[PDB]
Amino acid sequence: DLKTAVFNAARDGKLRLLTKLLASKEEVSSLISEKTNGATPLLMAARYGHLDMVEFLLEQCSASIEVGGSVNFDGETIEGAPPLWAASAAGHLKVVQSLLNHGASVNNTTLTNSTPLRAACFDGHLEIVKYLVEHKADLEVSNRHGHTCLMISCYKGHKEIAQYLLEKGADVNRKSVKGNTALHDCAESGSLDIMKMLLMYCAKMEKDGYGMTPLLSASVTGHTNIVDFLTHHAQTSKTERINALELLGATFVDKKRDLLGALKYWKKAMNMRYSDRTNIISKPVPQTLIMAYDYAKEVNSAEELEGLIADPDEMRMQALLIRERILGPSHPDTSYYIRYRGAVYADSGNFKRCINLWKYALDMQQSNLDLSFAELFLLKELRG
Repeated sequence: DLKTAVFNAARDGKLRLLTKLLASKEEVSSLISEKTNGATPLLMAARYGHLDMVEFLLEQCSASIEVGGSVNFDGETIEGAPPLWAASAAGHLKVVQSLLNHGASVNNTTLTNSTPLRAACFDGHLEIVKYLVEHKADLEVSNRHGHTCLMISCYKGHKEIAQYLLEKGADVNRKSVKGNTALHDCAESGSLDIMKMLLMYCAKMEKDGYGMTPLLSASVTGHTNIVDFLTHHAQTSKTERINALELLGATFVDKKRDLLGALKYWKKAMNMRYSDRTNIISKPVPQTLIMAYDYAKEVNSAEELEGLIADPDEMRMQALLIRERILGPSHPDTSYYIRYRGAVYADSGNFKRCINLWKYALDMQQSNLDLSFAELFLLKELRG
């Protein structure tokens, strides 16, 4: 437990202890290189910003500047992390500066292929982002999901960081492995200002792997500011606008529990559907009536909408019908909200209606293969 001694001295930065322990014992290289619970001494010194510990660990020994291990941020541990990455994630500009000035490689990644740049973008360390970019950081190295620095900056709502990255030449139209673009990240976080900034670079609106445009992503997540903006943008068609407002209404029923707000967006959508008398956009008709939906059908006229507010259970079946039509059975929100609706009926004593909804959610997710009950009793939020 000599290795464990010098390790806690570095981790905690109490330097005078380490200096005395080392100078008594060539072999010191073997000591500081001791990997204690994932972390090297260099890794813990940088992670907790002990500049002079880092400054001396490097200048005294052949201390390995690249050897990554485990580190911890807000409970979520990450692996393979070089010291430059840990300092970047934690925001220790001075540690970041001397690490680089001592020859650390600016683009060496964690296990999940996260760069120092991505880590500083995640936590909003603008000064660190500028220093990394001005010291040759590669803007386009994405993590293992293909999520870029720009995308996480947008997802986190870091406007000045996203702005700087676009000034530096970040590709605004990258897609992740799942088809996510930075426009989707703005939509999901409600970042209207950052979305407008991406449109200054002609960011293209695209469907992701789920078939979601950024307009639909804002509807799924309930960000009405994005939906209002994009339903008045020439790059969205009349039919996309109608479906986006109908889906947003469904989100208002199930996520916001706001039946009045839902009715407002459904009336807008019904108005658009009937605006041109020579080209009515009427509702698609599903193959069958569904028992779990109480055999309901979507309203197909403004007159069918005027009653609805007095009929909360009808509005709730409309919401399920809308989501299955627009999102489809392989989008995770569909079975999720079927199960949530079944749970609310269970809580009020209607177990038959609950069981039918749960059976149908289970049959749906078993029919579409290539948030469980136990689990309950998103992946962008990973610095890695």
